[PDB]
Amino acid sequence: AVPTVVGIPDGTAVVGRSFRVSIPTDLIASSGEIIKVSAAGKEALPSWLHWDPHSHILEGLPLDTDKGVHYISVSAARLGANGSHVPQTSSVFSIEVYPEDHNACAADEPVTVLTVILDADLTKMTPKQRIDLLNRMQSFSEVELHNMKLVPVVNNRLFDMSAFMAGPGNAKKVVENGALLSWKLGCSLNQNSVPDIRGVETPAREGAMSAQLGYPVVGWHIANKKPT
Repeated sequence: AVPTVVGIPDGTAVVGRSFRVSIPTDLIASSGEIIKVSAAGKEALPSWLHWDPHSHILEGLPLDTDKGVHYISVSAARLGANGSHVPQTSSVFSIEVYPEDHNACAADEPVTVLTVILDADLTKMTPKQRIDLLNRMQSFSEVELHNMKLVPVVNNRLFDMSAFMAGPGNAKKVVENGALLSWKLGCSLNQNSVPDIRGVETPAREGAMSAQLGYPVVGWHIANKKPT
């Protein structure tokens, strides 16, 4: 009757960036043991996380308000002939969510970012829905899921007056607060140095992009930002 304890390393996350980690369920559990993943001392996971029982994947997309350390408890329980879940083990680790940062361009060299304005509200979306949205943007951005940023609109600014390239989407009315899905194109680029973006601009205006993403597209723009 020698019980085994499993340690899980602490994780790190960044606001607006996808987060996904594999949980070693095989070590924590055995043939007939039920796995439970949630915030330590709670029945549910933090609002930004999602647990996939069959793939053993803890994933999510943190908002500015999820900044901080989150203690996640993974426990294994056995079913009693009575149907009652008997606590057997429990490993606990944390995930620190850093402020909108991004874990490159020469310091003084601004980043060329392509942004897509969407008529959506991240606070009204489950983490899974936030992940799926990013996933659906790959066909157009040609940038891996973990390399795209997705954050809410602030102070109702649905545009960047400093963009040197921009185009319209399919939406005529913006109903939700709005969301910004962006990604890096290069360093200190201009209209000529920028790659071919027709694959973004065309679908956006025609409605093919919104049809794939599942949300209306307000427009897109390309601008150079100051490093941080």
